[PDB]
Amino acid sequence: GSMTQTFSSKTEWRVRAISAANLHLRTNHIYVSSDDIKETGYTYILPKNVLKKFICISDLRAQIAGYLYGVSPPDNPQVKEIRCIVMVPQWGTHQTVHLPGQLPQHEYLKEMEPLGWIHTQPNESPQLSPQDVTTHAKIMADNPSWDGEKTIIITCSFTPGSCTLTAYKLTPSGYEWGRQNTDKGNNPKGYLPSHYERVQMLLSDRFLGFFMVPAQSSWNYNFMGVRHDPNMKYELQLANPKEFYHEVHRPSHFLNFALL
Amino acid sequence: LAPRQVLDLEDLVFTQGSHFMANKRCQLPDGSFRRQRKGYEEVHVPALKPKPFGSEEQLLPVEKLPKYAQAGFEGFKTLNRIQSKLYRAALETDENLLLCAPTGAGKTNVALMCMLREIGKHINMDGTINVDDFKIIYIAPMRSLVQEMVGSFGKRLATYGITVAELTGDHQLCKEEISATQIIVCTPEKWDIITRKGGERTYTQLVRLIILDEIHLLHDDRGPVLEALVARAIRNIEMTQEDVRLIGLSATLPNYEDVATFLRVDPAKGLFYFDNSFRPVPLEQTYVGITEKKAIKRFQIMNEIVYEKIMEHAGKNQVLVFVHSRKETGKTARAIRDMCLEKDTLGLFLREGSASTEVLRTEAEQCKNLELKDLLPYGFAIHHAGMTRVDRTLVEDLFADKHIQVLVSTATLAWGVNLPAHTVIIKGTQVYSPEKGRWTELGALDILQMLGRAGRPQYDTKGEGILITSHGELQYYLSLLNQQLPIESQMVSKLPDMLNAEIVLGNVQNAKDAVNWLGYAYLYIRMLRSPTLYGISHDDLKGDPLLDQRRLDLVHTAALMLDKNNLVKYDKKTGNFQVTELGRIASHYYITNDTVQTYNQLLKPTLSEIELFRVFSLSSEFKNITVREEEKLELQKLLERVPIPVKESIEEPSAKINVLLQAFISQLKLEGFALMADMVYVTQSAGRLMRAIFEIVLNRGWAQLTDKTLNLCKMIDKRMWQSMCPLRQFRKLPEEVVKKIEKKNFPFERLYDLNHNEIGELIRMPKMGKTIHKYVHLFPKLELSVHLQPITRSTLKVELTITPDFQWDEKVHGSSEAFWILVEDVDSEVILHHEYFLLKAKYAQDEHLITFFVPVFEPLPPQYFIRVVSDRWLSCETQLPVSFRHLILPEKYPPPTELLDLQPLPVSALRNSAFESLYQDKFPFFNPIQTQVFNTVYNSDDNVFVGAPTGSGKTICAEFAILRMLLQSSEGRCVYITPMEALAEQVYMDWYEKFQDRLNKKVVLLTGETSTDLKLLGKGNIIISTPEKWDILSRRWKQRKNVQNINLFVVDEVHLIGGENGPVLEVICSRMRYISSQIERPIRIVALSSSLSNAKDVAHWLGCSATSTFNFHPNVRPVPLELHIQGFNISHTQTRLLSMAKPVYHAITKHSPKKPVIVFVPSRKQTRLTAIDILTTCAADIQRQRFLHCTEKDLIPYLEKLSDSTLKETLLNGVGYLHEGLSPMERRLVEQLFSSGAIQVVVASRSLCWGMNVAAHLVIIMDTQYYNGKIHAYVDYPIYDVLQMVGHANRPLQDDEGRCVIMCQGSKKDFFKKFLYEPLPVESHLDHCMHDHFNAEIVTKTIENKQDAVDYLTWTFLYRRMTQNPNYYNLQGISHRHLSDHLSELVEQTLSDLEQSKCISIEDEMDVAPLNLGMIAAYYYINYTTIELFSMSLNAKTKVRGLIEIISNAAEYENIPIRHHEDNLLRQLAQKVPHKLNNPKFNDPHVKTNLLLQAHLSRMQLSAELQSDTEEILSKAIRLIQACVDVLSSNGWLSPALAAMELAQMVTQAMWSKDSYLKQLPHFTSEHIKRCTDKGVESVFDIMEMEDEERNALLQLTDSQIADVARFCNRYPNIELSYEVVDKDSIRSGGPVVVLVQLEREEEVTGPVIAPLFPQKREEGWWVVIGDAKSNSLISIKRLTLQQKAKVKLDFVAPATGAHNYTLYFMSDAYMGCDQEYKFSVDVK
Ligand SMILES: CON(C)S(=O)(=O)c1ccc(Cl)cc1
Repeated sequence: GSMTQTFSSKTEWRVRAISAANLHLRTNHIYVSSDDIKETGYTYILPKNVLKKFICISDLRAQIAGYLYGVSPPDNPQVKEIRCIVMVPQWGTHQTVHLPGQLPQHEYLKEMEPLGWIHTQPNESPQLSPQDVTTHAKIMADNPSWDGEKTIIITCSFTPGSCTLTAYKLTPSGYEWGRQNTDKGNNPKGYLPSHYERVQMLLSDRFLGFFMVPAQSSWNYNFMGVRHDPNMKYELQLANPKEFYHEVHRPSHFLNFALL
Repeated sequence: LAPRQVLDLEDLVFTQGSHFMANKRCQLPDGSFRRQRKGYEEVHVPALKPKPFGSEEQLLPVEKLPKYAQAGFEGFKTLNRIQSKLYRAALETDENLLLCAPTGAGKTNVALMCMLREIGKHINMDGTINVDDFKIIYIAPMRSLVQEMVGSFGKRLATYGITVAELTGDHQLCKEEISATQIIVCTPEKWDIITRKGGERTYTQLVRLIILDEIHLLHDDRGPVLEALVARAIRNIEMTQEDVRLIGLSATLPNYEDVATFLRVDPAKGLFYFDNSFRPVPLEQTYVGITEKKAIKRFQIMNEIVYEKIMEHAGKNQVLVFVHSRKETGKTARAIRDMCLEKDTLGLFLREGSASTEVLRTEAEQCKNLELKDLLPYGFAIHHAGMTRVDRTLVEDLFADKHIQVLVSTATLAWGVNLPAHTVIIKGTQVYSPEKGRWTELGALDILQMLGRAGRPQYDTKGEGILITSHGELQYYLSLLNQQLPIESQMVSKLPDMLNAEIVLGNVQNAKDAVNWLGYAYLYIRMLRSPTLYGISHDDLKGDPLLDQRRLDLVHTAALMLDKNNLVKYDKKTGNFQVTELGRIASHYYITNDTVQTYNQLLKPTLSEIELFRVFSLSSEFKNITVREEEKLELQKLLERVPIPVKESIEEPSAKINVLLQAFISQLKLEGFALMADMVYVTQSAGRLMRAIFEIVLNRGWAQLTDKTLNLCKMIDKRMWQSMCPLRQFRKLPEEVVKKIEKKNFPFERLYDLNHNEIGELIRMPKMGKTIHKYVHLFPKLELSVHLQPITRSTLKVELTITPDFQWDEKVHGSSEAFWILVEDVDSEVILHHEYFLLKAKYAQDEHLITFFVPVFEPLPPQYFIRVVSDRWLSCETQLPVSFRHLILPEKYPPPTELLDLQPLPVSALRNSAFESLYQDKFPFFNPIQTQVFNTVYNSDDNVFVGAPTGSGKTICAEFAILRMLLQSSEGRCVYITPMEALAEQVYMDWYEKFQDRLNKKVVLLTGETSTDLKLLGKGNIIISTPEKWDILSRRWKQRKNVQNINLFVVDEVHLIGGENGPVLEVICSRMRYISSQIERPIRIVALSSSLSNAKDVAHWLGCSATSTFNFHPNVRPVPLELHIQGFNISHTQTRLLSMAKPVYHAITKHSPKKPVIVFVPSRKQTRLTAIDILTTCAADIQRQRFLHCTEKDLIPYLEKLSDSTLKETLLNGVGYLHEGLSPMERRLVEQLFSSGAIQVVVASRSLCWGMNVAAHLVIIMDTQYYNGKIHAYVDYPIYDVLQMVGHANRPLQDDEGRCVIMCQGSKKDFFKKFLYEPLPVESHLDHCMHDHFNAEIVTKTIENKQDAVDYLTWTFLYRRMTQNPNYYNLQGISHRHLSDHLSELVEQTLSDLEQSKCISIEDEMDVAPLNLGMIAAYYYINYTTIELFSMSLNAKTKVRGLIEIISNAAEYENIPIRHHEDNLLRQLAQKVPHKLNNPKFNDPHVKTNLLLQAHLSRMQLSAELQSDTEEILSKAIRLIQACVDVLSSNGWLSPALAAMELAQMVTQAMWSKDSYLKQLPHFTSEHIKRCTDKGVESVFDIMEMEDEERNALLQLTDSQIADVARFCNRYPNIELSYEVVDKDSIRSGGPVVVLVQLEREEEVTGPVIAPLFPQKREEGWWVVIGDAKSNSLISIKRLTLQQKAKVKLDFVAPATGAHNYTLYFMSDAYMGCDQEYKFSVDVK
């Protein structure tokens, strides 16, 4: 014999939405890991305002990514000031992000140079992901405007009560390994720490960046993943992005509640 | 009173509200008896006997009522006994009344009689009603009753043309409701919330009568609302000294005499008590009190009792049963119908074969509900609020026919439908209250109303009310229905909220005010009369007989509560109360004070939707909500599906509130009476609670949270989430379609780009591709574009263009559509700027222009954002990114010129005795600035610029320049332009004393009368003028020598080139430069200005060498300026002024407690209010009368010369005021008292800040916005006025310093810091004002082709500033290509407009030439558009009728204000005027001036405002009339031109063509004109020719008045006219004919025209008109001015030979009846 009890659902995205509402406290505690023995290549200056907005629109489990666009201070070709973050239609897991194949295209970015991408990560990591090496290399192979000596990966790792940023570039050998890689697991054959190196990065308050977002939709498709396609096309607009759990990212929750 | 005590308000509260029973015992009328039954007792009370008529009382027939009030009793014969006892007190007096009568006894007809008395006060002589003169408030407790009352009063009063209406919901778009209505019917709460806001031009100043219906509501938890209303009303009476009549209608209950005291009712005049025997139908009562406690069988007992009682009336009587729910109505109807079926009794209800059974079967088969058809053929029915209007009407019309036997219903029918029934059964007295969170008893008003419905008034000899309740409640209901349940006050709990409302309004500024206010509460009366009931011992009362100490303690306790929750800042020692924005929001949105404390605690800019919904759920309005066990499973079913996650566990009431709101937006239906009721209660409050949150976060600038909370307001209003297809908001669209669409999952926006075909395909149902299309373009949608205009490197001016991009349809858009304009920073985080925008239907197709300032910084941010979002439409917004990538900032302004520490310059440096005689008495030395500029001004002819703050003596510098002129040239001409007429007049006084009195040159002040001004320019050495009086003059410079012979040209306050009237000043300065370059003999220019950042642009524009431009910045002012800017957080203007009231006083004591103070305030009314407020503050302070510095009796010879008594009292306590509506001698007295030191403070209105001959040690600027009535909006003070006000804090001979405090809305604070501590950048706006000057310069032949226009533009300041700040003028570069194209475009557009108007001709698209219209527009200085309208409207057949119409329609006169308070004053005016106008709209300045001109022609004198308005209409009327004369004459039209010529005279003298010439004579009245026209005298020469003694004999006049008559009779024109046709014996057809006329005045020109009723001094003008009267043909005309003797030549063409007999006309423009006529003839060959 036995007794009798009934199941009341406990959906995970609600705990995540509550948690994401508190992301703003991390923006007052952002750290840049400076442990590179010597800088390799350039110095990247990320404006604080877009970094903090990028933190506030993210999720603690599902990675988001944004493309980096910038220029060099007039007399200093070895500094790259990050001037814009582009959010494109995307979805993610805790280990990787899925972006479309098409890179941002817009008149406002035409006098800027692509500097790579930024993405969030649940946990700090001594090494750059092989997912990230593969993503950067496959982008480089599809798009020759991405020079390996100039484009970077900024990871924003969620460390307790805070955020730690670290910025990497690919190496020739890293590019060549990542473009041919098809094992998407945590330990693909061939992966080496000689595939990437750490570039210097600074957080600045003296200038402001801006955002570009899609024109006909938003950027978050983690609740609509079906509608997301690697071959999908999109235009952009000068505007600031909506937070991860904003209503227009999860319309099915609102319509299916009103059902019953 | 210091020994105070803090009370526990909650311990004093009557917990049971209207169910509190203050009486200990209950005596029933004789014959009551008590039946014992099983488990329930019954009490029976027999019907009462009426006393037939009492003692000598008879029924008044309507015929003996006053005649004006009979119409309101149409269809009745005589009033009933109540109305007959009341008609004298109600109709024949204004006495406040209290009528206590049993419900349905006739009280509302007594209210109608009071209303009619009020209405009678406004019947003018035409019989209609000045329905703009009054308002009547009818406060009814329930909404259904409100609606019924609107209907029935509307019908009774429709014969009077009176509007009766209710006030519905949204009132920030719909206050026109109140203007359109004379009788406003509403609930207590609605009128509370409306008068809580106040606002200036609220129509609550017209309230004459307040009717408080069912005033025994005082005993209810809602009663404190009535107490707040009455106390507020009586306080407003005290303050504004207007009287308002108060009328109470009550049930018959104890303490009515206390209620009478509370309404200020005289018990011997206004109190009437009619006991329950005066009920229309006597009432047999049965009370059934059940003892059975256990619920399940108590329920069956109840249904058994009701079945038995209903059986007692089946087939004899209809039975109206009352139940507590919309659901139990059908449930109970069916319960008893089924118990009837079970026992075979339905045959009793409908006797067989009846017409009734057939009628009911037919109507139940035709009309159908669910239960209504399930019941109607039986004789049953139900009625409630979820029922169709037509089905309610069906139930009502069938019951009225006596067809329904058992009708089950709710209280709504009791209140809103006039539907009685012989038997009434109230089945149970319990109801669920969500506010209380539990079951409670029915309120008293409900019970009284329902049992009032017992017994049909004409069909029944008695009613039978049967009340079923719990046994323990019997004594209560027995008391209620038998005159024994006392009316108590429930307000002790609401005291904090009510007190805060009065503090927010400013009615209560401290604890003494609050004590006096509380003494108007009904609580106070009941405390005095029964202290033990309210917690006061009898010995506490004998030691405090007025309850002063007790009221102080209550007010103390409440004020401490409000201060702890931050609604109020309470200074305990002084008792002073300071308002806050949070307090204001609590009051204006009807939020309880604990709730805004929560909102202030939890609201943060980072808040998410999750936390916002939780903040909402924590409102104190929900403090009694609980989570019930039976609710928990359904609440969990919802809490796991909610789209907004809830952090709280389900055990928390806040989680339940959260889930109920979310379910409501999702339109979920729940199971559970409690949960549905609780959801209704939660969401009915959500609207205004969320609107309060939205206001808090918007005024804090919190961009994201503002967006979230405005969205939540709209999601609550519309019952849907953003995600849903916005098309749902078109109720009239089918839902299956929108579901198809939003399922198709594609952006709504793309639907705009398709057509009916493609959308019909995209949704897969093209059947209605057109329909969707319609709605897609009915959805509100705005297009935005921006012009950026850099002011500096850190302040940016934005001009937003809003273009509507949708079809308007008043079925969905109403009459207006509201939006928020939000200007947000780079990160969409801070609202840098926001404003309300209203798109009115009449403007739904026009571009709307908005302009504002936003700060900016370097390095420039990427962009800002401008959002325009609908105030009520979901998913309705346009965002315009404003990128700064291509913005051109102006360069940093250059440093000032250094102030040189020079030896202060002695007056003796003038090296001239006579010259030094002007200053040596006044001071020994010139200040540092004059000392620095002296050598260049006095010893050089260089053009010079002096920039420096107001109060640096720049006028003395221009005086240096004038004196140099007088030494160079013994007869030099100087012209001095200042931009304001009041400045010109001050300068004219001072310079007349200096240069004419002392140096004996001639100083003259231009009047605007061009011939006078030309003679002044000819004879004067100093010509003082405003810009336009110099524009009209100096246009004609090629023909006028005295214009070019000018030695010196001085322009003062030249920074006003940048302000509203800058263009004309820029034009005249540029012209003086051009003229100097033409005549090649230079004209020296001296420019004086406030400190300017772009000073060098002005100096270079005026040709001032850099060494001769002195550009000082504000730090050099000779009297140092301590400027303080305090910001004020309150965004509502009346409350912000309130929060400034006391800081004004504190500023006086801190910065100038001994020394003189000016306070500038935004309006006329405010000057008086603030003088009194300052006085109150210093009285309640220690230092009373501290601002008077002479004695109380040295003043009174000054004082009696005044009329304003308030001005007298304030002046007595040392405080004056100045405003525009004061007589000039009153203002002169206040100025003389102020400057003499007698009074220390003067409060002056904004508009007088240029013509004030006083200065002070301290200037306070109290707020920096004024209300403009034309645009119905608050406008910022121009920076120029603020600089002028600040300049008044400067006393060089008396003070070591000047101090100024500017109090402003906080959002203006930093702006003032940038534009006061730093010099001012000014720009041209001439590009916006081009046409009239271009036209002048084409008339003058200065511009003859487009090249000339481009060149002439290069002389202007606009051309200089187009290079320094290109973006400001909409250039994108500064290359010569750029401005060449820009100037060409400007020129092409201006010339094309002029050519279209037919002012100029353009040929070969290159050569321009003046036309006659343009010549007229330029000559008389008239707007080119006006002269175009004039070319349209005038024909060969106009006369004095058409002319007034045409000239009213002038661009010069559309600036005439239209204030609502004249909309009947003119309506009757338009009736007393001789010319009957055509189709009157009354929101038109052109019609307004038409009627003001017919007023002036008839000599009707009106108010001071309408007089002020006519006095400036008259200053342009003569130009306009002469322009018409010129048009009509050029065409060839004789009759209309002669008519306009006489209209010139008519306007001058203020008479008509029909009126008699003697009306022109001083001191002449109508009786004199009668005794003149009788025998002997018809004209003015008739009076001159009479004998001197017979003159006095007929005149009946003083000798001073006879000298006044003689002055006119000797200035009256008498001219000998001769005429001859030169060579009249040699006239050939088609040949020249020259006629010569000669005019000889008998005694020359003594002086100007005598025209006391015309403002400007005129000089006589004359026309010579040769025409032929038959042909309506004018063949020649000349204009002449006559000085004794003058000859005129008129040449014209002869026609072919025939019969031609001409008339010569000699016509005046000034006097009437001097027009001479000489007919003559010439033989043509
Ligand atoms: C509570 O406030 N009102 C009911 S009121 O209609 O606005 C009013 C207006 C003027 C005066 Cl003298 C008295 C009362």
